[PDB]
Amino acid sequence: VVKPQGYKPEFVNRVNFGKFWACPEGTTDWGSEDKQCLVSQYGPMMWRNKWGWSCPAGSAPNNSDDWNQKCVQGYSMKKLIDGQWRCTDTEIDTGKDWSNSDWFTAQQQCDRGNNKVFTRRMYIDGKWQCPDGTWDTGFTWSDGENGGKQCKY
Amino acid sequence: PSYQIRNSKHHTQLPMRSLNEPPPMVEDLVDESLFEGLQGYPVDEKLDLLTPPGTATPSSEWAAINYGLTN
Amino acid sequence: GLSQLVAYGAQDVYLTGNPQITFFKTVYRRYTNFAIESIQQTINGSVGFGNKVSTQISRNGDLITDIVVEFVLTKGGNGGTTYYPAEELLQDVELEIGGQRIDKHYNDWFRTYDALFRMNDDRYNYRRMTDWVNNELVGAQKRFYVPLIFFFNQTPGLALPLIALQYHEVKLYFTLASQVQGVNYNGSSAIAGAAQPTMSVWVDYIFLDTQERTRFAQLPHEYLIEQLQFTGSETATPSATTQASQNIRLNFNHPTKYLAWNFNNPTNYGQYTALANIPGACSGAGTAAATVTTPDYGNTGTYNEQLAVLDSAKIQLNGQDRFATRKGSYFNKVQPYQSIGGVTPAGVYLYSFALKPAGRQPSGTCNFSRIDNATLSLTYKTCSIDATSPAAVLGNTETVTANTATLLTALNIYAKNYNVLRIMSGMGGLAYAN
Amino acid sequence: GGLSQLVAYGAQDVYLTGNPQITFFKTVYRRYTNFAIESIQQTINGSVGFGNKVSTQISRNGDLITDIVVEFVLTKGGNGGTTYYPAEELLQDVELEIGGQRIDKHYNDWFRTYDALFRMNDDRYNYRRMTDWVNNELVGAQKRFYVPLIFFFNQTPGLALPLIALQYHEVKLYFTLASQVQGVNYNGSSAIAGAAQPTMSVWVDYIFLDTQERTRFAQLPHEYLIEQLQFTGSETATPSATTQASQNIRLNFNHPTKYLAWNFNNPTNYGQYTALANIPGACSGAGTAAATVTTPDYGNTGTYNEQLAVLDSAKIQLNGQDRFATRKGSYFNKVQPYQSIGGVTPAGVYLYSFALKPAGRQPSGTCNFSRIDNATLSLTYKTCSIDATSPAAVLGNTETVTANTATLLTALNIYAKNYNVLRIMSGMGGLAYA
Amino acid sequence: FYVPLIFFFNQTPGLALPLIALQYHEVKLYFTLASQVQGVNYNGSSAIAGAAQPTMSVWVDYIFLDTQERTRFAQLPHEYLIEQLQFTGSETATPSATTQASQNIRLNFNHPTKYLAWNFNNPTNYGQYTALANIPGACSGAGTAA
Amino acid sequence: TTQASQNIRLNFNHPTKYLAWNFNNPTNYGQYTALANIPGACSGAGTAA
Amino acid sequence: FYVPLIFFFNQTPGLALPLIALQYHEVKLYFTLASQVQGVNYNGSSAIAGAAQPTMSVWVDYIFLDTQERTRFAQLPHEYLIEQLQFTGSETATPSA
Amino acid sequence: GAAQPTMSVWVDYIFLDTQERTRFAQLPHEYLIEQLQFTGSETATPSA
Amino acid sequence: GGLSQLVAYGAQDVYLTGNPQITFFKTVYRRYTNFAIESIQQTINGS
Amino acid sequence: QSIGGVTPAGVYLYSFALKPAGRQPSGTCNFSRIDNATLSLTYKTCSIDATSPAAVLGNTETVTANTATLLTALNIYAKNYNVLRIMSGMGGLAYA
Amino acid sequence: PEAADFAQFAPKNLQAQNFLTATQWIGVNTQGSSLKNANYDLRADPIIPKADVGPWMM
Amino acid sequence: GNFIQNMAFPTENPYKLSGDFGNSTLEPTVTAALRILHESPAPFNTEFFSRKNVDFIQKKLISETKRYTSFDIGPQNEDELIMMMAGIYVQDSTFDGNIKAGLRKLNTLVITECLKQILPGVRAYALYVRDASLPFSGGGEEAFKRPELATLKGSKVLSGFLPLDR
Repeated sequence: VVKPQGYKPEFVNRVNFGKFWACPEGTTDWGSEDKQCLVSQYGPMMWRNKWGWSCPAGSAPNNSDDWNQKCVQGYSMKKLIDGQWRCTDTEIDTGKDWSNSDWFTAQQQCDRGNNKVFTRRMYIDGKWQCPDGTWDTGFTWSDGENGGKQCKY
Repeated sequence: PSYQIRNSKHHTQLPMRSLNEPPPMVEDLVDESLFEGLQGYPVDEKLDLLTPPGTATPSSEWAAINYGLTN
Repeated sequence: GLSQLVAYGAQDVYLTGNPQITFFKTVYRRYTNFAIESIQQTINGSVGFGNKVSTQISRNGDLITDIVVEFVLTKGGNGGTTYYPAEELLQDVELEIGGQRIDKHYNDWFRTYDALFRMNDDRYNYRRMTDWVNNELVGAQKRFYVPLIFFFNQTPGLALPLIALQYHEVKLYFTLASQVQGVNYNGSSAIAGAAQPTMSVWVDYIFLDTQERTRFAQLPHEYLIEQLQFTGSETATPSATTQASQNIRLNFNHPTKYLAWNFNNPTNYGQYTALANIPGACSGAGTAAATVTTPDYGNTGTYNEQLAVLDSAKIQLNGQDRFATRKGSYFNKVQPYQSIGGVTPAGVYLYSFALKPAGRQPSGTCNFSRIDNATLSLTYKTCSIDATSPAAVLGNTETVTANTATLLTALNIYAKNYNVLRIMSGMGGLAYAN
Repeated sequence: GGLSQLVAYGAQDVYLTGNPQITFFKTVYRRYTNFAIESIQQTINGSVGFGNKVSTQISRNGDLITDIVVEFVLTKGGNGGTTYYPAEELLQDVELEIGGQRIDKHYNDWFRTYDALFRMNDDRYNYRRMTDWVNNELVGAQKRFYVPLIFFFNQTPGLALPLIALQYHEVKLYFTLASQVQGVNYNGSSAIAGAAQPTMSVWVDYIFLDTQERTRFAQLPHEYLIEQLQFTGSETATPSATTQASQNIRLNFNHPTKYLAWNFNNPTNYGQYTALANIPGACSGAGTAAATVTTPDYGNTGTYNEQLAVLDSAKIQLNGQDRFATRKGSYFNKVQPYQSIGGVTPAGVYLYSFALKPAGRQPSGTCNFSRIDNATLSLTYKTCSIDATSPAAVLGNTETVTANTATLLTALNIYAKNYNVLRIMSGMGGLAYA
Repeated sequence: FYVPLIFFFNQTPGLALPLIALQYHEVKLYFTLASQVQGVNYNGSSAIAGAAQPTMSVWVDYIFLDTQERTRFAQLPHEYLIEQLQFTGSETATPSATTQASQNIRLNFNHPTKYLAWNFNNPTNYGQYTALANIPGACSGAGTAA
Repeated sequence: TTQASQNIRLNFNHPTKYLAWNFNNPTNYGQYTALANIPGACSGAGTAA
Repeated sequence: FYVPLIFFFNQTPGLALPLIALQYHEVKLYFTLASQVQGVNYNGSSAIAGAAQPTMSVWVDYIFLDTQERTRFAQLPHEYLIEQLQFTGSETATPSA
Repeated sequence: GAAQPTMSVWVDYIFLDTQERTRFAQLPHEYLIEQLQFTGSETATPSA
Repeated sequence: GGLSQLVAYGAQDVYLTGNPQITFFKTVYRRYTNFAIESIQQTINGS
Repeated sequence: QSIGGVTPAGVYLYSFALKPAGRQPSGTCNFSRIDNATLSLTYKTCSIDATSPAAVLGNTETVTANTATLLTALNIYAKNYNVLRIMSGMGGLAYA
Repeated sequence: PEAADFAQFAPKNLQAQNFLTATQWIGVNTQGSSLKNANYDLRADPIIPKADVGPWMM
Repeated sequence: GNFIQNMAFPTENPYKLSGDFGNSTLEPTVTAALRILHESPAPFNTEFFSRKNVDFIQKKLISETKRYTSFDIGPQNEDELIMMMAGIYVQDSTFDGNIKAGLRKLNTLVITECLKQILPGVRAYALYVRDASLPFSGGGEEAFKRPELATLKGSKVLSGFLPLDR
């Protein structure tokens, strides 16, 4: 008899974007080192945190078993920016604020469609800076073939 | 750009050995600039399709023909 | 359905990356230093019709490739009387290395080979080099060039390293036909005053510079080469009242690339089809003078399958069908479409065991040295069509042919296989006998 | 079934499938630099007309260039059968200049010789369709012709000319239009009253590179291994009724030469490389009462009938030494291209390759005439004793003779195709060797 | 007659469909036979009395692999870069004796197209991409009184 | 003379329950079908008028 | 014409057949076509000369599930409360005037 | 006037209970089987 | 059809199929020794 | 299939067993668990003139002799398995 | 004896499945009687003390 | 290490009437059994189909399966268990007034018959998952095996030439 298999998540490797590394665009900046990028739509509630599983940084819990697929790829959180709990300009606020939703849908708020690794800067501090919740990648609108602006998850 | 972009490889009308017959390289198995009969992916041990450097899998070629390359 | 699947929402965005290669800037490979020279060989024995002659290839260069046998013939009659006569003349050629037969071709093989594997302008140019194709008349004199088609005569990649064979000689033995149509005989009738052929054998030699020449001279070498296997047999001749059938043992060995065959009337070289009173299908065809017992020699070949004799065929291995029975037209038209890409004349058939039988690179073989019972099973068409009445021929059905098709009593079965020619310590021969 | 072949596995399979290296059931692909191609019209400086010299300059609209097609609009000055590749005849020559340096130059006759040797089958037919009238068009008919150029960058993407890297050098083309074109504005020596002047336009196919490739072209030095055509005209040692003339022609060539090519011709009639005769297609009105052997059937000027070719035999000498044994003209006409090209060469056109495959871009053996102080082409002509007006005299003749009209082939054209290096740096380009 | 198919997998071994890898999926071919075939059951618009109905057979050339490769295909995921044909029929902006018709045709295509190809035709006559004329080979009876 | 073909890009957004469409003669409200001389299919259908 | 089938699974999604849960079993339909159809190939007992034979095609509307629903169907046992039709034909007593 | 044959193929199926049905569906099997080998030959013709 | 026979199982069947010992859908051939048989002519003494 | 002998015309067998001719049950149909079993028979058309060999012998699959109308009796038999139990000097069948 | 203990089998939690198939016991009688369950009397039909004694009573 | 793969499998089937028997006050499960038996309420019946006896049987089925196989199983659906109990009950129910002895036998038969289906049930499921999850069976070349030619002709393939000794 041959032993059955579970989710078996598919994870790619982070790439060199010039003086920094980041996860490729169809993927998310999941976990670290062994599992750096998620490819499939769900992944292994990575334990490393702060320590804590949420879920972690860029994915949110779903109502399932098989830890390997308990977080769904492509989300974040309200992430307070300046004085308002807005999603990043390139993110889509679902509307699931928290109070009007159950635990699973309350966490799945920003729908990071087409912006899983990089986003654009925001006119928040009056200076066009990297969103409060992300790392400040050195690229600009003049720089070609790199539409992402200061951002990384 | 930090990429070892090679020269072109077109279908030539003459077979050519790469002058490295004792170590059989894998980059010359898919190079159409030397062979002329047929083209196949290089099989590693236990009949595993080993993709040599420079070439790309069919899914990667589809991603490069639809979405685009990089810099 | 409890297996794992992938949504692939952006699988291709994820799988992209940098360019690997650019189309607009070619790098040419630096090659070795060599030169090519065409050198005449000495032919021993008297050349003439029906004679057996031979030549030893002189050690003038290091490697050899192309070999062309020149013949000079004069037409023994007018245009329409000859058919590839220089091809017919070279009845056969045998390749001996170290005294061991490596290969051997027959005039009929050259005709079959050409009919099956050459094409387009190459085939035409070939015909120019072996026949009279511009309506030449009696007495016209031409030099013909018959290229040989041994493995080393097709590619430099298999150039024979004479330099690596210091103790062994390489020879060609050639049998010249007793009769050549339209040159010294018109059908069975000798042509009075016909001239004997002039013959010359040319070998194109490769001269290597020191580094490569030395490696060949000193190192052992293994060349993957192609050999012809062949034997003739009686055909289960079809007739007006019946569809003959025949179980033919295929006495072949080695990893075979393909089988090829034809039926023929041994009377007339290259006749693989029946004769009929339709244009080009017989001497005088289309006119009152038409005779469906003699071909229009200049137009002996045809693509009109109505004149072919194979209804269907299958090949069995170890007594079992290798593939489902297919019609003769499958072997004649489809196999070549798929495997060659040229056009094959009616009466000539192919069954490949290889993806690309026309090339050098192995692409699947049938090892007959591991097969106990290889049999070709043929079913012939009913010979009920009155060949002297075009309507009878042109308006016929799939399972029938000409009454004159029963004259195609000879069957030639050929096979090409891959063996290895090994050279070492100045000597060589085949890796495998069988 | 197929399984019966797989099971037939043993020792002789090891050299074909043991330790498999590749699988034929899986295609491997390469990520190529993204690009696009756009057709852009260039203008013509100078007045377009017969006998005029005009030119263009290729603008830097794209980064690299390849194919160039010259369009012509011509009318028929007579009926079908009066023209022969007239757009090819019209474009008398094209000179390629980069930075003011002459890089190369093609001639109408070269285009005809090139075609005769290297194009084939439907490539050749489709080509003819773009330069001639091949559907029995009548006087007054008008068509657009497309004459592709055959400079090294016009044959493969691999040699796309780097206009991008030539910041300070323009690429120009000078086109000479023949003063007369047969069946268009002249009929033999007679002018055709009312003949229209040609309309001309030069089209260049530009390659647009992505950012990364574009950058490399701008920053890196480049070199290309390219082809050049060397050409001179010579008088033919005209043969006659009573003799086989012979001639030693100095081959004033340099550089690594891929091959030589030559023909004999009648300067009056474009593309005429053979003698005229009263046999179908061999002369104006051939085969009937109106036949003349002073003028060709222009639409059938070319032929594969060697009996009308002038050359008996030839050899090439290097520094007075034979390079190969003397071979018959038919050897250069039929065998050389069989071996080296795979197409069919018309009578009167000859080839001698120094290369294994001269039809390709990749060098495969060359004769460097820069190291041969005195190369010579030695030609022997046939005896011009055959009365061209008597079909039998021609069709029934011998190897060493030709038509009395072969003495009209007073010109000899010798070409040599060689390899040089085009270097590009600091925004400028030019050849490495004189 | 033998009509080869020209789908991507029908052209090269490199794109052979891995039936062994399709444990749960079938591969089908649907064939539509023409209501009429010229010179077989109809002469132009006229039906041919007594014409035979066609006999049809579909042949597939299968590749048998050895044990290591059969297993590989059966177990591993496979991706093949393939060709597809997109096609639409349009009404021609038919030209006339006094005018050069012109037409803006929307190219309702998607994907990385390798090439476009097109023809104009008389739908009445299969394969007719050109006008008829009384010149040899250009019409029925061309060159003569009929 | 022909079976017209068409490919209409649908500039729709949002989670769509269904699509619906009709062809009509804009002259006559609610006319989604061709006119004919059969009862109800045209003004005066079924008679000479 | 479109003849819908009216088997329990053809009436509601709630009774869809889980082909996914039937790895070792096939699902098949068998259709018997009438020898005669009124006004199509026969008029009462009389055959209609020249009547055309039917063209037939069976269309099945399939449900594609996402990851979690699909997985549960594949691994859990499934029970549906379904309908069946029982049938037998017989001669009637014949009434008369 | 000879009639064409009417043909029908019938297969007798074995319906297993749950325990055995499962084993057949799930487990590997080995069956020693018989096969017929056959070739046709020309008979040397005997005579008077 | 056949399935209804499987379903129609009663107390009476315990002596036929309860706790199956054997099956009819599997045969076991017993491996045997190696041997060969030959027909040989004997010499007849006497007359 | 089930016996290996030859059965005379007019006698019909349907087996529920692999080898009903033997002792080992080898498959049975338990009719005590079948609420309503029915044998459904269709008869031939009895239009053949029994006194005329041409009609008797040259007829079709679905017809028989007019004299077949006299075969008005039907006998249906079945063989089944019960258990004969013996205990304490007495015995009989386990199932009634 | 068949199926050798597979300790490496991961789905050992077969709680979400109902293996009992009560399809063979639908419509049975006391031992093997055939009366289509004989639900004729519209009453309770008390339990009859069937003691497993021999062929005789005592 | 197999914990997750095992944990991943649901323990709660979205079953018709999940929690099917018991969990209702409209009428007892004992009564349902009596009604299909068409028997009067009586100590034999009310003990055999009692919740405590049904529980006893369910616990035994779970425990014994775990003892006999490596598998952990759930309680079985009770329409299936009630129907089986009643079926077995109808075909036996033999006692002389000794309810305890009678019950011992009837429980024995129910537990035994249930295990006859469950033990193979578990096997079937486990083998199912193997096939549902892994391609073909999850096996290798053992399954994808081509016939062996197994004939001797190849033993006679001979070398074409002999090298000189070195």
